Amino acid sequence: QELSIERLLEMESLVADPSEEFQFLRVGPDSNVPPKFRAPVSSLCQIGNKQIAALVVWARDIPHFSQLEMEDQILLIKGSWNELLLFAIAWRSMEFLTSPPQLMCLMPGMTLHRNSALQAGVGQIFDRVLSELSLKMRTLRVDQAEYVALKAIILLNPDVKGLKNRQEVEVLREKMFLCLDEYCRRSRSSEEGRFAALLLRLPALRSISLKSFEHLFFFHLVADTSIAGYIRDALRNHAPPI
Amino acid sequence: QELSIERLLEMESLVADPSEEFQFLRVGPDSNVPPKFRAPVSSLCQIGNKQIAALVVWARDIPHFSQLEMEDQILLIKGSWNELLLFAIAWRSMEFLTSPPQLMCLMPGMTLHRNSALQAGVGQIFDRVLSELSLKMRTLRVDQAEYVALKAIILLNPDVKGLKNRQEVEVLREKMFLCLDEYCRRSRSSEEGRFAALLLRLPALRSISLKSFEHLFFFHLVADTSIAGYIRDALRNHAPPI
Amino acid sequence: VPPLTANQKSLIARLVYYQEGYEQMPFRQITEMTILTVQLIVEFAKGLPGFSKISQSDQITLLKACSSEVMMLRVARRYDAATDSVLFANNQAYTRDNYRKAGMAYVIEDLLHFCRCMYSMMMDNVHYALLTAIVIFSDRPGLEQPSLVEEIQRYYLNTLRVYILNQNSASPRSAVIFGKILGILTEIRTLGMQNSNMCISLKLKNRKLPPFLEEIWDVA
Amino acid sequence: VPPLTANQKSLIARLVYYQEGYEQMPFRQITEMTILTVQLIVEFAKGLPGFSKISQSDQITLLKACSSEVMMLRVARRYDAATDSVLFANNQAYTRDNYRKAGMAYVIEDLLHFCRCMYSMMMDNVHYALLTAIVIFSDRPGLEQPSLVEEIQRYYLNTLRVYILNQNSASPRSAVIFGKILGILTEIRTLGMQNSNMCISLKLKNRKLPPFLEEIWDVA
Ligand SMILES: C/C=C/CC/C=C/CC/C=C/CCCCCCC(=O)OC[C@H](COP(=O)(O)OCCN)OC(=O)CCCCCCC/C=C/C/C=C\CCC
Ligand SMILES: C/C=C/CC/C=C/CC/C=C/CCCCCCC(=O)OC[C@H](COP(=O)(O)OCCN)OC(=O)CCCCCCC/C=C/C/C=C\CCC
Ligand SMILES: Cc1nc(-c2ccccc2Cl)n(NC(=O)c2ccc3c(c2C)OCCO3)c1C(C)C
Ligand SMILES: Cc1nc(-c2ccccc2Cl)n(NC(=O)c2ccc3c(c2C)OCCO3)c1C(C)C
Repeated sequence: QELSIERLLEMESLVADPSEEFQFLRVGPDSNVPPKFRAPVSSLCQIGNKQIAALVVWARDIPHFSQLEMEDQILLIKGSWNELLLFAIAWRSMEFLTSPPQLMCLMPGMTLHRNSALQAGVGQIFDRVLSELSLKMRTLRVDQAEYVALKAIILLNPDVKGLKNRQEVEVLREKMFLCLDEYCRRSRSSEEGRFAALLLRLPALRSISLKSFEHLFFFHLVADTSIAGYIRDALRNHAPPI
Repeated sequence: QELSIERLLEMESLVADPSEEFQFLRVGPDSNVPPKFRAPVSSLCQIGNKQIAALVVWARDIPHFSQLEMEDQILLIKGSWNELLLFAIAWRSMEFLTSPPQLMCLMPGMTLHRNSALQAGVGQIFDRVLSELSLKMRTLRVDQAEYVALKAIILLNPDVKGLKNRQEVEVLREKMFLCLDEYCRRSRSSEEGRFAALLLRLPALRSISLKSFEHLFFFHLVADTSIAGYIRDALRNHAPPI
Repeated sequence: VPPLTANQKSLIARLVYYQEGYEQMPFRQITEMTILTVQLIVEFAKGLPGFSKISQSDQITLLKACSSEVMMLRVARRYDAATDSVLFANNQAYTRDNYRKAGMAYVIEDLLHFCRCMYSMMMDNVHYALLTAIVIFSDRPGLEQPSLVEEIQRYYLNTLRVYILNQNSASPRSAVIFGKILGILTEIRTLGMQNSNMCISLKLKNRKLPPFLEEIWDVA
Repeated sequence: VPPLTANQKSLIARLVYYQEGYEQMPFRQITEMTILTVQLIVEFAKGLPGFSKISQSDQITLLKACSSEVMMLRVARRYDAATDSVLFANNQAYTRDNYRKAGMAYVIEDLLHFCRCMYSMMMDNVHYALLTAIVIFSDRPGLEQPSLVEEIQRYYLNTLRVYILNQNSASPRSAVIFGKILGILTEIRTLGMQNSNMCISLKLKNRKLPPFLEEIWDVA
């Protein structure tokens, strides 16, 4: 009802308050991450942790989101935070395009170089992110409006196993489809097959996201046991953007 | 007496323990760093803070360093930590060379892109670091042995205003000159004027370092008031490398 | 409400037609029945307008990657609401029991949830058929000619779109129906992975995977 | 112990010779005396073998940047240990008092410390002269031909090196003596900055800096 691309677009502009640290990602005791690299790895976790918090705060102020049952608000963020980081990395990484791409932007004034990815053994995923997501989005020439819409759609996933009110999550995702479709036919008008072209990035985002967890779990970086808990507190205690 | 390039070279290999966080750098209350950039800026401070701690631990185990008066151990690290970060950034940045250089490596698997520097208004300093230090060192073809020696020489600066035992700091820096000179004439042998060519980077490192403080202080990122204190505790409490 | 071009209608007809003709100790069963259907899938795929325009190694790239995903669709497509389970002409192979007698029973819940979720969408055999095609022509890693495949895929994509638009009088809900269908492409990916993970498990638990699957779903 | 080539000895002689011929309300004084010496420095520089080989704008680049640094050397060079202060033929300009009557008294301690530190090195007029040259031919930002300047500088660098080696019979301590001298190049940089900072201060406190300095030490 109030959920719209125009609204999501202005939220995108708000800034998360001094990220009340939550250990979603961290290098812990007995890790297979060689000694000389924990410091770096750990600082990258530090960063993601910050992004996740900003993400948890974004989801909260999303029209009707907080009107959802708390159990669901949790499960939803819980199931999509990873894909949302990657999607954001890929959006942010487009500026550094143009041999395959060599720079991935994890945050403003911060980029991962392909070679670091190679040494890390994460070469493929690094490349999939930059071509399947970043390059394709540049080619597809996807704008911010479509970018926010897709975020909302990724978030509001009613297929999330465990929700107590699937219908409520559906009405919200469907309103998003309605919104995205309207945007495309009233602006991108000429471009046929666009609605599907955009939405076709989602399963791409999903495969990459899954491969990510393969690695994060392999190197014991995720605190799966505590994610839900962190989201629960973040939603309630964190401070609202600016 | 025990201070030698061979020894410094193996120390270089040891790893600082889970960096007991010390706020040397941080974005604090009322900062002129625009909102949408505090998060990033703050994470970079987070990183430097980690490097500084590793630096404080390096200085400690340096032959005879800890045999110095505590007041001096502090003043020395206090006066050279900034130049040592930059020197390390420049050493690390050589791998990304070859339009001017575009990548600065603040840490393994982490690079600053010139454009981020431009937007940050720190374009010149970013360029001086990559040419006056990084490029020149590649050209000069300076190896790790010379790299460690120079670090030691930068650290052991007897001109540091405030020391209570200048003579003790002198004997140590002079032993370093003796060491560096011996290394050059018993290895780099053919290369004449090398000893001075290496040492000529130091005043370059100094100017750049000073320009850095110009910016860090401008954006209220330094906790000058608390540096000494942090070094004092770090020396005593921190844990030894691996 | 732009009608379906005689070309698209022939395409729908063609697919709905061939789909029917491709319907259908413990672990021993499953592995075999899967092979049968995996063959029905490969045949349905090869007879798909556009499969030929594509390179030979790219066909293997698609058939290999879409095999498990489309397998998930097949099973899901036979979910009975009344008995809340999969009535796959019950070779007693894709039932909670056999999957238990076969060990891999944990996987059942994740599968059923998808069944429940897909069932609720209320898809035509047309919706379902176009989807199977669209799945097969998705951008998979290692395609020598991604641009081409994307071409082929877009033809099915647009057919599905027009079919829905006509079926709903250009109603706004069209994007909703069309949207949820493309949403399956995403959930289908996680299931495929889970399939892969199981294979990797049999590997470090040394289980017998008939060379057919051993090849189609890799081993390295 | 490779002796000084007749070419280097003539160079030392030349420099030591010209250095002697260039020896030497409150704020009003300083600013003027500085100008005089800054002129002596510019003249010493121009008569330096190699200054000509360099571009015209690069000369201005060097003279502008080395001016304050070499100024620091001049003052420091006249530090009296007994009275622990600067006996610059005391125009009562470079004394704690005038610098106080001129406001900028805080700066005194930092200056003296350098004086104390430099004094302890015990430099020859040769050490000191070669150093002034070496300072002037240092790599400064904005040089059209850094490679060239570096050329010129290396000639003085090597002279200083050989002079020290001979003065010490190829003693190991040579690297120590040579090393500490190049160390001054670094401390000299911080002083230069501090000089710049003061200029910037007069700017936002609107003080009178004779156009001579206003230009040589910028204003923008
Ligand atoms: C010795 C250093 C070792 C480790 C690093 C220490 C942490 C301090 C941060 C230094 C990194 C700065 C560059 C990266 C910035 C990325 C953020 C960005 O794009 O900001 C734009 C924003 C537009 O604003 P907007 O337009 O208002 O305001 C623009 C005003 N310029 O800009 C800002 O918000 C300004 C941020 C100021 C950062 C301080 C620079 C400190 C320089 C230290 C020297 C080291 C070399 C440089 C590192 C790249
Ligand atoms: C969803 C992500 C959002 C934000 C980021 C989350 C923080 C997790 C860290 C991810 C960045 C990894 C790449 C950068 C590494 C830099 C360190 C490096 O060069 O290590 C070499 C070392 C040689 O070891 P050595 O030889 O033993 O062992 C080598 C074994 N490969 O390698 C290691 O120590 C391995 C470190 C493992 C990092 C986990 C990768 C997680 C991938 C997430 C997917 C996102 C795209 C990739 C980001 C670039
Ligand atoms: C020979 C074989 N045949 C199948 C299969 C059987 C029915 C539908 C789809 C597939 Cl892929 N599987 N897959 C599963 O048994 C299976 C089924 C459903 C799932 C699942 C797996 C691994 O993973 C979680 C989601 O649902 C296997 C191996 C992997 C044992
Ligand atoms: C006209 C003028 N002449 C000088 C000067 C006077 C004597 C030696 C060197 C210099 Cl650069 N200064 N410099 C200083 O007064 C000065 C002297 C010593 C210092 C210092 C400054 C700014 O900064 C800190 C280190 O020692 C000025 C301006 C800047 C007032």
